[PDB]
Amino acid sequence: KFKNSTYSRSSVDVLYTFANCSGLDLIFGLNALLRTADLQWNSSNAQLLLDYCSSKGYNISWELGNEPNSFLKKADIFINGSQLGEDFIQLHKLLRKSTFKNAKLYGPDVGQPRRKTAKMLKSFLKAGGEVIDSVTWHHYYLNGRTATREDFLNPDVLDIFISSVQKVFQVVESTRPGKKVWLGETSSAYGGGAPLLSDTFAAGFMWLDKLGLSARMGIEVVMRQVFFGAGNYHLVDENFDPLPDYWLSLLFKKLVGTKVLMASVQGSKRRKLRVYLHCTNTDNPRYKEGDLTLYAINLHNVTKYLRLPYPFSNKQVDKYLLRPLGPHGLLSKSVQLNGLTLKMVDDQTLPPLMEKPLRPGSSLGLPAFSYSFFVIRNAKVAACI
Amino acid sequence: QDVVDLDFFTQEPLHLVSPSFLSVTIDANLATDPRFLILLGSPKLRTLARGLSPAYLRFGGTKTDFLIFDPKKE
Ligand SMILES: *[C@@H]1[C@H](O)[C@@H](O)[C@H](O[C@H]2O[C@H](COS(=O)(=O)O)[C@@H](O)[C@H](O)[C@H]2NC(C)=O)[C@@H](C(=O)O)[C@H]1O
Ligand SMILES: *[C@@H]1O[C@H](CO[C@@H]2O[C@@H](C)[C@@H](O)[C@@H](O)[C@@H]2O)[C@@H](O)[C@H](O)[C@H]1NC(C)=O
Ligand SMILES: *[C@@H]1O[C@H](CO)[C@@H](O)[C@H](O)[C@H]1NC(C)=O
Ligand SMILES: *[C@@H]1O[C@H](CO)[C@@H](O)[C@H](O)[C@H]1NC(C)=O
Ligand SMILES: *[C@@H]1O[C@H](CO)[C@@H](O)[C@H](O)[C@H]1NC(C)=O
Ligand SMILES: [Cl-]
Repeated sequence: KFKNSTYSRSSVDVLYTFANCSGLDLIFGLNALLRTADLQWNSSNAQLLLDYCSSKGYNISWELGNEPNSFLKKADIFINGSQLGEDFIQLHKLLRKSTFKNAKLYGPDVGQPRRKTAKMLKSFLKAGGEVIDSVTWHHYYLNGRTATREDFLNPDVLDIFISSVQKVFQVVESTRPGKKVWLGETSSAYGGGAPLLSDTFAAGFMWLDKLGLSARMGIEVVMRQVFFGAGNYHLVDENFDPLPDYWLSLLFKKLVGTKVLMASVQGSKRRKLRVYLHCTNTDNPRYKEGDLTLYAINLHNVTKYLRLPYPFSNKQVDKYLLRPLGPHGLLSKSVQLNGLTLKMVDDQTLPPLMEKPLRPGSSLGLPAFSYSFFVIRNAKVAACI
Repeated sequence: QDVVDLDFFTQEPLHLVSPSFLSVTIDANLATDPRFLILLGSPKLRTLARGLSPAYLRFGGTKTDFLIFDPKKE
């Protein structure tokens, strides 16, 4: 049911200007269904775009195709992973002959690793893995059409992501050991998201858990479907107003560093209380080398009280607890940080994200169905340099 | 009693994520919206986008494989 559309130099410039002015690094997906007689990739349209982008001095990274595992369903064309690998080798040759000869190339943007997708990924990495800078794959927990509120709160649903990640690394370790692995498109639910769920506070359990697990398990980059657009998994709605996952994303960015550590809860029950630990983001002007950022999800229906281990038990902790603004509870599209509603100051001005210092040596309170960050000040962790 | 003890591993980094670890998409299909220029030119939207820098912006989606560059189109 999908039809070809054209796009203009204008559309390219709109896209590039938006990325450049926002401090984002653009990755442009090229059309992989442009084929020759013998089902080789026909690169002639890509050549026109590479030439235009070159002429404008655009610093752009490239992909080729989206979920090639479903090409037969979408376009009645089957491309096997071997051929797709060869297609990527042809794109790599074009990039090498372009003005940006060191441009990065990512792919193949396969869906999650069902048997047929795992096979396509393996044959793609055998054939084409030498020319890609990172392996991209996609993940969704649920079908947006059928997802329920209980699904969004169910640790058995959250835990399925662990097996997807293990299956992708099994394929990569067998073919291109040590190649970086990226989530190239990911959200709560596919088909544009779960109405009244994917755009709410309740979406944040899946998003924060995905980020925690991705970092813990060796995924280097997670690309959230979608910043803005059709489908209520957007971070920003049709009025350009931020939803709870935008605020969660911003707080994650301000507090959580690049060095991943590990946290776990003593006792046999690790399902409903979910904990993650990184070095604190060093760019945060409040904090200093050696500080830790803990983040936690409470899917229990009662408050839990977390005790930090020696030698962190008596440190100053800053709390950053997210709760919904009423009256719609977890189905709210508004969130409070430490009891203050998060809202733009104006169209040009994000608000401060204000910490709540806890009394040194107090347990960390995490209300039912909430998530929070906790910065451990003067943690002096050598690993965090 | 609802109290829970945490264990921390702090010896060394287990992994290093990109500074751009939390990245975002714009779906290829948005380029088929007549208002694409108005939407991505929105100062309010750009303020929110700048808030998540540094990040990758993946321009891609199902429509990736149904889009053709036409250098003559206005
Ligand atoms: C990832 C795909 O790459 C992505 O395009 C897709 O999201 C888009 O397509 C969805 C399916 O539409 S249709 O029924 O095939 O016509 C659509 O429901 C979404 O609205 C659309 N998203 C945007 C932001 O334009 C997602 C998905 O949500 O299914 C993944 O398949
Ligand atoms: C609340 O949740 C119960 C199961 O969770 C367990 O019991 C509660 C009190 C907490 O101690 C939690 O840490 C435990 O894991 C359910 O059996 C019970 O029905 C729930 N109550 C209601 C009315 O929703
Ligand atoms: C899209 O166009 C290409 C070449 O111009 C063609 O091979 C293909 O059949 C078209 N696809 C659809 C769905 O019309
Ligand atoms: C690739 O596509 C272009 C434009 O659609 C066509 O004219 C060209 O000859 C094609 N190349 C092959 C080898 O099919
Ligand atoms: C993959 O596809 C090509 C045709 O596009 C074919 O020649 C080749 O044998 C196929 N490879 C396998 C492993 O079937
Ligand atoms: Cl295959």
